[PDB]
Amino acid sequence: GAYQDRDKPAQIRFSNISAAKAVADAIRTSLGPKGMDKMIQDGKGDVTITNDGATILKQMQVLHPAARMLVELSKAQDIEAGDGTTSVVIIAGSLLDSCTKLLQKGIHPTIISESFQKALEKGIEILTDMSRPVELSDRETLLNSATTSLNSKVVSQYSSLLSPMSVNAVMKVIDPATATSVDLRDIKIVKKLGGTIDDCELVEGLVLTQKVSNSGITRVEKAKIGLIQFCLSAPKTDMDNQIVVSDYAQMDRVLREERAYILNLVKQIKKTGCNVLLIQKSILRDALSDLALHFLNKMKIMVIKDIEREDIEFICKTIGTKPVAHIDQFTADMLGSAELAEEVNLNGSGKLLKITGCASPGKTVTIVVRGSNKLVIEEAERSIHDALCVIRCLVKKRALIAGGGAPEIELALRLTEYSRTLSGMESYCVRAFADAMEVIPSTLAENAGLNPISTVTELRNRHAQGEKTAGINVRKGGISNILEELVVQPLLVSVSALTLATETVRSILKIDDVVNTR
Amino acid sequence: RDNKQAGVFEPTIVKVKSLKFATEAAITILRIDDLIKLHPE
Repeated sequence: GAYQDRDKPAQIRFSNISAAKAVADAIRTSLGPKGMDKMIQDGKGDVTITNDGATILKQMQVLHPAARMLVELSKAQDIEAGDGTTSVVIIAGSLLDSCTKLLQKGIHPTIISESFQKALEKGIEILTDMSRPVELSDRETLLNSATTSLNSKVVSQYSSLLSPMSVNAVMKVIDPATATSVDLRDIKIVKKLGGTIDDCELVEGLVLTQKVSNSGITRVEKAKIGLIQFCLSAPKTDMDNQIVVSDYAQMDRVLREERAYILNLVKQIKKTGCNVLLIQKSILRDALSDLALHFLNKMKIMVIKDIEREDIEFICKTIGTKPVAHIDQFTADMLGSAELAEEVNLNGSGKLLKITGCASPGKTVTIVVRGSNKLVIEEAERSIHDALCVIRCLVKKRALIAGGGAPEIELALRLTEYSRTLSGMESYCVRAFADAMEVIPSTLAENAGLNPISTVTELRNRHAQGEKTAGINVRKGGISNILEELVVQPLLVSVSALTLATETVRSILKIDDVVNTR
Repeated sequence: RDNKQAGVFEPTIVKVKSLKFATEAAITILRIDDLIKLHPE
């Protein structure tokens, strides 16, 4: 038979596998209802806590290339799902573990991938079979989906309060009809240090982190809002300009007239009847004048400078009020109106602007985060953000699956026989391929501290007639109907996870060498 | 004694927010299971 001369590739392969397995096993601890968040201190000196693996990995300063792709892999999963970033990598590494298994089993890697290509085709087929179609309007199942995602991170503390906040927010921003893929950036997150995670808030309106510029105007009722872009200061041209002084009456005439210019400026604004002012950054040139504020405050008008050009669409998306860049255009026709708006006072003096109630309901919405630990607030929103993501993922496909590993054991079981069906060495690959999925339930019982092998096999043994509804329970610490435990995840989640892993490891196999570069 | 009789009194919210705030932190710190350090660049 043919003789293999070189082993540099094979060993190089093994190196990657050992790395990957080490990586996944390191992450293995954090997953599921018994997931355990981790912490990193930056070399720059920053400190982070995290339960989501992706953020762990984006924190990971990995030296070895392979997992860097795995790190990259999750980001797509994060850019896809949000959790299972947890789950997906442990799937990825587990594949390579068995992929290692086949390596000293001498099978050429190429056939493995196609076998895996076949292996995935069965699974994606199977997963379609087992999923549960669900229309979007059923709030509770969304809620059921929600906490299922949520009881994976610390935010489980106020999960019961947090989950409704999430879903309601989605309902308010979505169209429950087109079943499209509505963006999340239309949802605003507010990291406000202090408070209680319980005191994290939803705002059906607008909130700006910035602070007022008026000393005296604090709360406004029936506010008529105005957002203005053109600066309110000494008129300065884009091109070079200068007033020349050579005569007597130039002084006051200049002096008086700037205020007059400013005066009419404000005069028109008041003439419009607006009462709350929004001012963007004009860092290229002059901003709002101090003098105008004197007038506007004399005109008793709410005012805010320094509005980010990036937020402006969101805000007019939020407030439904087109901005103004020229006086003539500034007209009450465009003047937005709000039922009430003002600056709240928290943090003792961490004061924040609130705008509740809008005659034009924008689809967008903002979200308030309160809580003691600064890091915990950031991790909370991560959990909140992914909570949104999975819902949007669920918005993508109106089909539902129980969480808690039951799909996986079904799959491997289903793979177990189909592997038996298929002849050739491919069967072993699929035999191994299914054995890869075996890890996740084992991980659960690990993080459940329960006898994994006894449980998961019994989980298989039950599941031989204990189909996807049933599985290992966390709360009771046994194996039960997970559907009856209301622990359910959208189909695509594992789909994306399963799919994404499959392509990558195929790419993993094709590797033969790494060459150090300049 | 009776600090009620002694007048030794404290504002409620002091303990109130306290027990909350400690709860959160204890919630935070307990969940950790692993630290990873980075030497500076």
